[PDB]
Amino acid sequence: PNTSLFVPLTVKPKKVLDKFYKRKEIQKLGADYGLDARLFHQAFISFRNYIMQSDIHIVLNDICFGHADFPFFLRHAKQIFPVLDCKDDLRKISDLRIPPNWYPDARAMQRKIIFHSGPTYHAIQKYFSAKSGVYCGPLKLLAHEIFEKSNAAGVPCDLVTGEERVTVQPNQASHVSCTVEMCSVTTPYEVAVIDEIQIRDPARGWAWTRALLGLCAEEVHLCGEPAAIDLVMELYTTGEEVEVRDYKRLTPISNLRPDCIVCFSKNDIYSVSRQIEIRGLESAVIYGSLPPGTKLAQAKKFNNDPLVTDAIGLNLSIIFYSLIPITTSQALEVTTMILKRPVDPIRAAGLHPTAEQIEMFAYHLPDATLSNLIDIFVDFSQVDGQYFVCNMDDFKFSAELIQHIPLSLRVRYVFCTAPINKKQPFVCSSLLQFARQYSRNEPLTFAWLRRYIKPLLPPKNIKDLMDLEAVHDVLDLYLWLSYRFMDFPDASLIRDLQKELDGIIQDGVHNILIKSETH
Amino acid sequence: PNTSLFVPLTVKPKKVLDKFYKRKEIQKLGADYGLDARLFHQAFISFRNYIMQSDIHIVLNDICFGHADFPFFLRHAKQIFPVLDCKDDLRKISDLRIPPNWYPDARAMQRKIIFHSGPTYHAIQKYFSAKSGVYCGPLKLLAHEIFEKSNAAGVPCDLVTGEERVTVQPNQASHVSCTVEMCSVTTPYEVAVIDEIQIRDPARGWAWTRALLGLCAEEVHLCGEPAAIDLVMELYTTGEEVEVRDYKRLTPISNLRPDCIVCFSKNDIYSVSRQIEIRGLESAVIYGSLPPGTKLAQAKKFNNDPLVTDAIGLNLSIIFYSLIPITTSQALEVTTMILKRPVDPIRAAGLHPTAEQIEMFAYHLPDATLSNLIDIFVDFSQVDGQYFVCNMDDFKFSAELIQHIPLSLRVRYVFCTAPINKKQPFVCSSLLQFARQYSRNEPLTFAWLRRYIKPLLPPKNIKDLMDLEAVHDVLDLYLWLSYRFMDFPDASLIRDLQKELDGIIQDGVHNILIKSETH
Repeated sequence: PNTSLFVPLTVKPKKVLDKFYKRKEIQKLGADYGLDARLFHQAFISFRNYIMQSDIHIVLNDICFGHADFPFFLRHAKQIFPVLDCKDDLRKISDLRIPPNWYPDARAMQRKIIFHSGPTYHAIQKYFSAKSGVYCGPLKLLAHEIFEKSNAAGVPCDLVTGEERVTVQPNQASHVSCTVEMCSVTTPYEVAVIDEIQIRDPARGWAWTRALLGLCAEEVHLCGEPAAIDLVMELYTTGEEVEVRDYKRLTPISNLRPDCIVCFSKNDIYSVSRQIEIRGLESAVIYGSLPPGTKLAQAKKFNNDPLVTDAIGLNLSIIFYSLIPITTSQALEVTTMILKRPVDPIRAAGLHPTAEQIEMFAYHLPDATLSNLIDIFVDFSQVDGQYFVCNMDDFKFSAELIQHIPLSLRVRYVFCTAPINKKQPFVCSSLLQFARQYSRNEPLTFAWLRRYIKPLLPPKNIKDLMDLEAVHDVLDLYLWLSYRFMDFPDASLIRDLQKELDGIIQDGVHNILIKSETH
Repeated sequence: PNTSLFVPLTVKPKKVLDKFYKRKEIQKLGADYGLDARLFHQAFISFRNYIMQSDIHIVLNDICFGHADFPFFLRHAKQIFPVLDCKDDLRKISDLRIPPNWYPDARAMQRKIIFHSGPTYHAIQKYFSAKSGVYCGPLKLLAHEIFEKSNAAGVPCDLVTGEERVTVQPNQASHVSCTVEMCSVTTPYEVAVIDEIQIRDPARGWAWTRALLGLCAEEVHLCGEPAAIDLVMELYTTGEEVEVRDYKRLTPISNLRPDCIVCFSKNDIYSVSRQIEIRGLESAVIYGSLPPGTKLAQAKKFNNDPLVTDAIGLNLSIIFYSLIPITTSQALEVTTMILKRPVDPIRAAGLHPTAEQIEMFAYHLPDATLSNLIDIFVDFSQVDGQYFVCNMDDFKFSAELIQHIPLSLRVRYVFCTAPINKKQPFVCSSLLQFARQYSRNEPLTFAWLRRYIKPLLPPKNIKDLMDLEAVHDVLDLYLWLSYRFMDFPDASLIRDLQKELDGIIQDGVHNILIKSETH
C-alpha cells in the first residue's frame, strides 16, 4: 500500500494539538492503524485545520483545563483517507490467486492440452475436422484468414472480432474464428486453437491466460515459441496433461535480390520508398497503420507484377535498415544495412483487473478516479507466482481523457478499454465525442458521423493519408463500441462508409505522396 | 441438483489412477452416489493431485504390487463437495409443501375468506367498524392513507411499516395499518383487509401468500383483479369458504384537456416537462423516486392552481408517450402519443426461503456463500403445484455486495433483505458502510450519520436531486434496519434529519432544474 496513491479527501471545517503530534506515542499508535509518515502528517494538519477553523467539544473543553492521548483524530483521518477503513476488504477483492478457479467449466471438464512448439496448419486442420471448434487469433487478420478458409473449405465459420461479428448461417453456427479477447469461456467446444501463445505481453497477456484456462474444449491446441513451454507446464494446477510436439525451420538464414527491407521508423519507410523509385524499380509498403484492405492488396501484389517496418510477425513469401537497441526476439539474407544472445525463458502469464472488481473498488473508494482506482487495485493485488498484472497504461490514459464526461463506472470502464492510439489527436478527440454524447443520451447515427468525419478528398501528401487513417481508426472505434453500447445504432452503415475510405486510402497508397519532400 | 451450483472445496494435499478413472465400472459406481460428469471429474482430478502431491498408504502399497475397484475416492469426493453427504437432509429443509401448515393458528381458527373482485372502501369500512382489525398494504403509502383515516374517523390506528412503527395510544392499540410484510400471524384479529392480492409478484408474492394463509382474523377481505380468483379458490386446502363479490368500473375509456401523460423513461419525464413549460402551462411530476412528501404535495396540487411515469397503480382524480413492449396489465382518453389481448389467469402464489432455513443450510454447507446457499436452497426446494419460489435476485446482489464484511448468517440475512436500489451507487456504498460498522461493533449515531451524508445544499440540476434522493434512500435504509438491529440507536433523530431533506427536495421539485440542458 504505497500511500503515494491515496489522495486525501478535503474534509473542510492549538497548544496540545502541537504536542499530540510530536508525541512519539501518538505517532506510533497512528502507524499501528496504517498511518505512515505522509499519512499521519496530512491527517494531523487537516485535523488541526479542522478543529481550529471550525460532540468532540466535550473532550475539547476537558483537555484545555487539565490525558491527551486519538480516536477523534482517527475518525477525521479515515474520512480523509477511506482506504484505511477497508484495507482488508480491498485486498480480498483484488486477490487474483488460483486463476483456474475463475473458469469453473474448464475445471468441470476433461481437457487435453497440446502444444505445437517451434520457432500451425496441423492444429488448423484438426479443428476443421472437429465437430465443434474455435480459433483464437492474436491480430485482427489471422482471424479473417481462418474465417475465409474454413467456411469455404466446407466447414462454416462465424467471425467474432472486437469490430466485426458475423453469422454465416441464414438462421448460432458451430465454428468460429475470433480474437483471443472475444473467445467464449462458457460455450462447449471440441477442439480449440490458441495461436501465438506468448500470455507474456505486458498489456495483452491477460486474454491469452484467459483463453488457456477457460476454453470449454476437449483438445486445446497451442502454437508458439519453445520458450513458452516452461509456463504451460505448471498451467499443472488445473490437473491436465501437457503434450509437446516441436516443429523446426524448413530452411535457416542469418542487396536487391527480387528481398525485404525492414525499418523501425515511419521516417525510414517514407524514405526508402524514395530510394527505390529513384533507381526506377517499384516497392511495396506495409505499415501497421494501413487499413486491413490496403494491407492485403499490398501484400498480395508482392506475392504478375515487377518489402518496406511494422513487425511482420499474413501469408508473405520472402534487411534491417536499423537495429534500434533491439528486443532480441525479432524473427525472419536479413542483413544490418541478432541471435547474438539466447532467449531468456518465460516466467509468468498475465492477469488484469476486471470491470466488476473495479465497480466494487468504486463502492469502497467512491471519490477516487478510475485511473487511481486501478492503481489502488494493482497495489493490493495478489498474484500467484506464475502470473503478473498487465500494464493498464492505455486503460488509464483513456480514463484521464474522458474523466470530465459524466459517465458511470461500467460504461466508463468499457470506453477506456476501447483500442485507441494516443499519438493520434483526432482519435482522442473522437473518443471524447463518442463518450460525451452517450452521457447526453444522444445516439450517434450515420448522419451525425458523416458530418463529423466530413466523402473525404483523395490524398495529396503524407498528412492527408495520416488523417484518413485516423478517420479510419475513428470509424473502427465506432464499430468497437457498436457491439457494447448499441443504442451507436448505425453500425452496419458505417462499415460501408468505412469500406469506400479503405479504397480511397489504397488509391493513395500505391501512388506514393512521399515527395511532402518537394512541398 | 444442477451441479453447476456446487463449487468444489480445495482439499490441498499414477498408473492405476488413470485406469480407475477410465473404468466405466468406477464411472458408474460414482454416478450411483450422485457424481455426474462434472462432479466425478473434478473429484478424481483433485483425488489424483491429492495422492501424488502428498491410512490409505496400506491399500496404496497393496495395489502397486498386484482388485483396483473407490471408497477412498468417495471420502475425498465428499470433502470436495459436502452436498453429496447431506443431499437427503437438504431436501427436507427446503420442502415448502402444504404451506398452510406453517401458520397453525390460522388452522386453529374458523376463518371466512371474502374476495372483493373487480378491475375497496367496503372492506375499508368493514374493519373500521370491526372491534379488532388490520390493513395489509402493498405500497408504503396506502398504509399511511389508512393510518390517517381510521385514527381520525374515530377508530385509533397504529402504523407498522418497515421504516416506521408508531403507537398512538399514550400507554398496544387494537387496530393497525401495515405493509403486507409486517402483518402479524399470531395476533388475533376480527377483520383483515389484504389490499391488492396479486401474490403473483415474482419477488414479493411471498408476503401476500403469507398474509392470506396466516392472518389470525375471522373475516379475511381481499381486493384485487378477477384474474386472481382461480388461485384463492384452492387456497381449498385450508378448508375455508370463498366468497366472490365482483365490482365494476363506474365509467370505461380506451390532447391537453385539463389530461395525464404517462411515460416509461426518466428521460421522458425530464423532457415532457420541458415541452409543457415551453407553451407556458405548468405541469406536475410523480416519479417513484420522489420522497413520500413531495409525492403527496405534487398529487394534491393536481387535485386552486392552474400528470407527467411511475406506475400510478394514491387518490388521484384524472396518454402513453411510449408503450415499451408493454406488460398488457397496465390500467388507467389514454392515447398512444392495449387491451388488445385477454389477461392470462394467474397460476401460482409465492413462497421464499426463510432466514432459519438458510441458517440450517449454513450448518450443512458452511463454506458456501449466502448467494450460493440460496441457489442451493432453490434447487432442492419442493413446491406444491399452486406455489412458486420468489426470485431472490436482489437478496443475492445485496449479499455479493457485503460478502467481505465479516458478519454472521442471521445478521447477514437481514442486511441483504433490506430494500435497496442497486442502480444507486451511494446506497450500495452506504449498505457496505452500515454493514461494516456493525461488524466493527461501531453503533451508527446521528453524529456519524450527519457527517457521512454531509445540511445538504439546495439542488441546481438533475444530479443534485438524484443525489439528494439517494441521500433520502440512505436514511430510509438506516431506519429500515433501526427496527431490527437497534443497538442504529438514533432512529427518531434521523427521521427528523430526513424530514427537512424531504422539503429541501420538494423545494427543488416544484422549480423544475430540467434545463441540465443549458448546462
